[PDB]
Amino acid sequence: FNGLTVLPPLLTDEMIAQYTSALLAGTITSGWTFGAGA
Amino acid sequence: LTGTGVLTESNKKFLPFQQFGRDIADTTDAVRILDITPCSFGGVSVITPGTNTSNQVAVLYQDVNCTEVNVFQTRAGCLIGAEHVNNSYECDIPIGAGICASYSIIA
Amino acid sequence: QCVNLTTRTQLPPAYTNSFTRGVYYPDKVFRSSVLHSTQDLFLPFFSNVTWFHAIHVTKRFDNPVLPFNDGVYFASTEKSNIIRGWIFGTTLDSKTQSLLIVNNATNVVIKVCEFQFCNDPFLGVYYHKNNKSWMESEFRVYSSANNCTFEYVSQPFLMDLEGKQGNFKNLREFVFKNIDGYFKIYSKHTPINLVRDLPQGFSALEPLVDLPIGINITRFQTLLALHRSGDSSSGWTAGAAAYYVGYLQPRTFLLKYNENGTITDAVDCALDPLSETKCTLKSFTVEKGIYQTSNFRVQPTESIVRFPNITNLCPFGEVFNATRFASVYAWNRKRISNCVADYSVLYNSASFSTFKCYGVSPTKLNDLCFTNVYA
Amino acid sequence: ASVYAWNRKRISNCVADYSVLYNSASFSTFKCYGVSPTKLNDLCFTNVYADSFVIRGDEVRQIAPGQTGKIADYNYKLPDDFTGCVIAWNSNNLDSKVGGNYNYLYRLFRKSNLKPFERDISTEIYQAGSTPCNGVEGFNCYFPLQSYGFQPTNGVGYQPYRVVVLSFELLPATVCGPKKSTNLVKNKCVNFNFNGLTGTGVLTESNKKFLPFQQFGRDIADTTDAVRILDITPCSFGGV
Amino acid sequence: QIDRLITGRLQSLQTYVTQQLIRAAEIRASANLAATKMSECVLGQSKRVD
Amino acid sequence: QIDRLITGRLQSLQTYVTQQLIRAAEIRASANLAATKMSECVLGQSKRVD
Amino acid sequence: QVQLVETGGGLVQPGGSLRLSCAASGFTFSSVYMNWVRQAPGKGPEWVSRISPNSGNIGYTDSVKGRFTISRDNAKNTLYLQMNNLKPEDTALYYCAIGLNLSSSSVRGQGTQVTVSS
Amino acid sequence: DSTECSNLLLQYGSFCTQLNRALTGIAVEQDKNTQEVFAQVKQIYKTPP
Ligand SMILES: *[C@@H]1O[C@H](CO)[C@@H](O[C@@H]2O[C@H](CO)[C@@H](O)[C@H](O)[C@H]2NC(C)=O)[C@H](O)[C@H]1NC(C)=O
Ligand SMILES: *[C@@H]1O[C@H](CO)[C@@H](O[C@@H]2O[C@H](CO)[C@@H](O)[C@H](O)[C@H]2NC(C)=O)[C@H](O)[C@H]1NC(C)=O
Ligand SMILES: *[C@@H]1O[C@H](CO)[C@@H](O[C@@H]2O[C@H](CO)[C@@H](O)[C@H](O)[C@H]2NC(C)=O)[C@H](O)[C@H]1NC(C)=O
Ligand SMILES: *[C@@H]1O[C@H](CO)[C@@H](O[C@@H]2O[C@H](CO)[C@@H](O)[C@H](O)[C@H]2NC(C)=O)[C@H](O)[C@H]1NC(C)=O
Ligand SMILES: *[C@@H]1O[C@H](CO)[C@@H](O)[C@H](O)[C@H]1NC(C)=O
Ligand SMILES: *[C@@H]1O[C@H](CO)[C@@H](O)[C@H](O)[C@H]1NC(C)=O
Ligand SMILES: *[C@@H]1O[C@H](CO)[C@@H](O)[C@H](O)[C@H]1NC(C)=O
Ligand SMILES: *[C@@H]1O[C@H](CO)[C@@H](O)[C@H](O)[C@H]1NC(C)=O
Ligand SMILES: *[C@@H]1O[C@H](CO)[C@@H](O)[C@H](O)[C@H]1NC(C)=O
Ligand SMILES: *[C@@H]1O[C@H](CO)[C@@H](O)[C@H](O)[C@H]1NC(C)=O
Ligand SMILES: *[C@@H]1O[C@H](CO)[C@@H](O)[C@H](O)[C@H]1NC(C)=O
Ligand SMILES: *[C@@H]1O[C@H](CO)[C@@H](O)[C@H](O)[C@H]1NC(C)=O
Repeated sequence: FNGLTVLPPLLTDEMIAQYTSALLAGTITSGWTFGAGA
Repeated sequence: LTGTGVLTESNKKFLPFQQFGRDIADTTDAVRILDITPCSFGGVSVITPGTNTSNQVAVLYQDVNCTEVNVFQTRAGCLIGAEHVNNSYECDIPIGAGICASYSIIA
Repeated sequence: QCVNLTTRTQLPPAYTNSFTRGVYYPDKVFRSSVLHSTQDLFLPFFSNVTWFHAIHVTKRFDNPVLPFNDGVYFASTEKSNIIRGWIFGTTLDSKTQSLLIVNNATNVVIKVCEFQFCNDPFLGVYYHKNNKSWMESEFRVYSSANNCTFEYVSQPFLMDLEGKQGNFKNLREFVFKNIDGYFKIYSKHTPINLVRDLPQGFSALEPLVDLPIGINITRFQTLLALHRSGDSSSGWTAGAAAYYVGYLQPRTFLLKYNENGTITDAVDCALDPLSETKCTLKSFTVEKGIYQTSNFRVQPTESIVRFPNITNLCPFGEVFNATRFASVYAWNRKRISNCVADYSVLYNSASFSTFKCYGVSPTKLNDLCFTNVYA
Repeated sequence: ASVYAWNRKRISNCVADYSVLYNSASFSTFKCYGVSPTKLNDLCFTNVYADSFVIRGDEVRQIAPGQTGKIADYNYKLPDDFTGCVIAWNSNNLDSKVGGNYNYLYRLFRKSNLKPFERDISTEIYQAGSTPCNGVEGFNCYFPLQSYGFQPTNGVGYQPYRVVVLSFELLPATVCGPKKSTNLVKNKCVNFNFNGLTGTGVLTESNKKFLPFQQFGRDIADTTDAVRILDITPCSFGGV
Repeated sequence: QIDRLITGRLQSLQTYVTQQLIRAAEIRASANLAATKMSECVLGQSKRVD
Repeated sequence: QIDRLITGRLQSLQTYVTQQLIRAAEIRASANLAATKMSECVLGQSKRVD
Repeated sequence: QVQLVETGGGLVQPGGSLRLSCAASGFTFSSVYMNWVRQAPGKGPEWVSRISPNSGNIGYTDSVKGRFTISRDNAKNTLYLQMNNLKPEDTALYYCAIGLNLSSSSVRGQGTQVTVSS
Repeated sequence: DSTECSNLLLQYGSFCTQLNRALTGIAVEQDKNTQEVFAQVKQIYKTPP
């Protein structure tokens, strides 16, 4: 109220959770190969 | 006591001996009883595709629900001058809360 | 003697858009290759300026008296020198000082005096068919000049006075400001090949003169020349010419100075959000992105006061006009509350040698509220 | 002139020697704001504004920036950032006569405080009441001017004092005091005083074009770079 | 008086901004470490002890 | 008046030096990362992922 | 700079009504009225008479009823004080002040000494 | 919301622009931190049913 405001992060918690889910699924299905390419 | 703001009916309970009412920061919040709210304010940002490309721009009013003031609502405020589409591309110009804009200007 | 002009059909006023016009050098300090931000009275970009004609084809001899709020940008597209000067003042009735800047066929005259200007000031050029010759003949501007303060006359010269055939071939831009008791005139002259509507482009107005007159100007009028070759009020021709009047406002501009030290482009800083972001980034080109430019705020609408109901005037009579007061070591003390204190009368009593107010101003004390007053 | 009609004169295109005024010792007050009294001989200005009037001695204090008082508010108000100097000198022997010298008049009542250097010559009768008296002074409407009525035997506070306020504004130099000019020297770190603009550096012939209306050119940081054309350069300095 | 207040509040705001800059540098170091952990521990098997 | 000017200019210089130090720390972190990359990837083959 | 130039009053013998003129300049007169005031050596000023601009009522102290009158003219913008049965005790300074209800230590002119010479 | 104080501080210098720039830099840095940490993979993989 005194000029102090909080901006929202670009990546919502939903999208961060989606990123973590993608990483975890890739790790389970492929292990380390998905980080070196396909 | 001079000030500027919006006076509203208050649900707070002032005892007979109380005149002013202060919240945190020791700034007056109610006066004998009417609650005081600062007039709607916020930031104003301009989203532009670059004067090299075009002079068309969009205006983002931050932390403002512009039902008060191509209007589109977003968690970061509201964006005017950008067409909201249901597609999803890579983020070109980041606005906030997962909304991005690119170049007419689309959000 | 001046005679009111007739044979002039009345038409509604016209308006035109001024595109990037009314820019002048704010200060006489040389700057080169720099983008400078200056807050001063400028003509907003893409503004609306009143358009006045002088065409025979009605005869449309328009020269209305206009207000003078904070300055004026005066453009003129002409090919026969129809306009010749201006008058500035508050009444134009010899009651107070009035300024006149005329350019007759022989000299440039500047006067600051009390004139009883009539309702149709003007000049008149008579063309002789016997021999091709145009020379100013009629000077019908004022009726009297009693107390004259400032005088100036340039060295003699002789104009063309000839009405040329073709489109407008000269553009004269002026800016007049009444600031700090000075009358500042900025000017520029440009060539033109154009018919109407104020050619686009950009050009800065260099300072022309700064007349130290120190008067109160609120209104002005233009003085122009008619052509003759019927009655004095009916036997006259207008001659093609156009002029445009715009009003200045306090604005912040971003001016680009060339390496020659001349202004070549500008940003209004408030015309568009793009202009505002250019202004805040201090650049004439901005790359793609989101820039936090300004702050949205809602201004107050009304003003309300909620002082107490009490109407009992505070009893300062026994505190000031009382016959006897105690000694300094036994200074008398009195309590004032639950009353309405009118401090204006006390301040305006004029009988007080010293009224030294500490912590609060002597004035502005009539709208404050206190729990107590000790006298 | 009377205070309510304090008379203001313009001074330009001359040389003003303030040393004689400073050392005259005939002035009761020589209070200079923004300029040291013994510092104007090297300086100079665009013009000088001499506002002359007469007041009471006790009222000399009211003639000062940011000072609140009847005269300072409704007769002659100086700006808060006033630059100049106020001179006040007693004229009892030349202005006081037996029987009361009422020739001096001062306006007292006005609706609003005067703006800086704002002279008010309005003769309207002050309206102190809701009912207008249509110019016929009466109840709750009074004439806003009062007479000093100086007497030869009046006290110092009531003795007359003639006051001249010299105001200066710096926006080319016209009136410059008694300082002897010197021949220009180039390509050497020297102290220079161009029309009261003081500095130190090397002056060289310059190729930049000044328009006839320009005097000095300033680069970034508001430090003068060129002066009427001469280029100013900070002479060599560095670290050791 | 307003100048006194302005000096005080500018000092407070500058102190806040400086502390925030230092804290942001610390958080950036932590975020770089977290990115390294994601690259090595998650997207692969790390041979680095502990 | 010189006291006023010195206060202002010294405050400005202190501010500039403060952000200069913070930026220098950031650049030092980047330079340490660059030296680590040079050692572990130019002078050898790195098994660290990404 | 309003100047309350007042005509001088010479010595006049008893038996003839005396007229004393009083003029002013630098301000409008038809809107503001003037008051005649009598000051004497050895004692303070004494308010003598007043006249209104519109109503034109000549009001003066009871102790002076029937021997003093005023006549104002806006065309020439001045006042004339007429006094009959003038006596030596009328030795006085008859000055003018800008007319006000209070008429106390207000603006006033330098006046002229006028005495009836027996 | 005080014009007098606004004039006083703009006469005091240009510290507000510096502070705003610093805070904006911090904010963009936070966004970059999150992006670098989490957005290493450019493809969203789905665990099998
Ligand atoms: C032009 O017209 C105006 C009014 O339209 C005339 O103004 C009159 O001037 C005379 C003295 O010059 C005054 O007595 C009148 O009262 C004015 N009229 C009004 C309505 O105020 C003016 O005289 C005319 N000039 C001419 C015919 O040459
Ligand atoms: C510039 O100002 C003129 C002032 O007349 C504007 O014209 C008027 O605009 C209002 C509404 O904006 C209308 O109600 C009036 O009828 C207009 N006047 C006339 C004579 O038609 C004009 O719109 C403004 N803008 C421009 C670009 O000219
Ligand atoms: C243009 O105006 C100037 C100045 O008002 C006139 O010059 C004056 O002319 C009169 C009459 O010939 C002389 O008595 C003055 O001595 C002149 N003053 C100067 C030259 O400073 C000039 O005559 C006007 N021209 C016309 C055509 O009317
Ligand atoms: C300049 O003159 C104008 C008159 O046109 C003044 O404005 C008037 O001021 C008086 C106060 O003396 C008011 O009673 C009027 O109502 C005003 N009229 C208008 C149309 O504004 C103005 O105050 C003068 N300004 C200066 C600085 O002298
Ligand atoms: C915009 O960018 C392109 C890049 O290829 C360039 O060719 C073009 O000249 C630019 N336009 C302007 C107006 O600068
Ligand atoms: C904005 O206000 C409208 C009604 O005024 C409301 O329906 C809407 O939910 C508000 N927006 C948000 C984000 O809450
Ligand atoms: C497309 O987007 C609009 C909002 O811009 C929305 O109202 C509409 O429902 C969307 N279309 C769908 C969901 O099919
Ligand atoms: C010839 O021209 C002169 C001015 O140059 C003019 O005064 C004269 O009247 C003209 N000839 C005739 C016959 O009018
Ligand atoms: C103004 O004009 C009048 C009448 O012409 C004159 O008496 C007076 O002196 C003039 N004012 C001056 C010269 O200051
Ligand atoms: C002045 O500007 C012109 C462009 O109109 C340019 O050709 C010229 O070089 C400039 N002056 C100098 C000294 O370069
Ligand atoms: C103040 O006076 C008004 C008028 O009589 C009255 O309506 C109002 O109730 C009063 N305020 C109180 C009693 O607080
Ligand atoms: C004292 O009496 C005078 C004359 O009646 C009056 O003007 C003044 O206001 C009184 N004092 C106060 C404090 O009101």
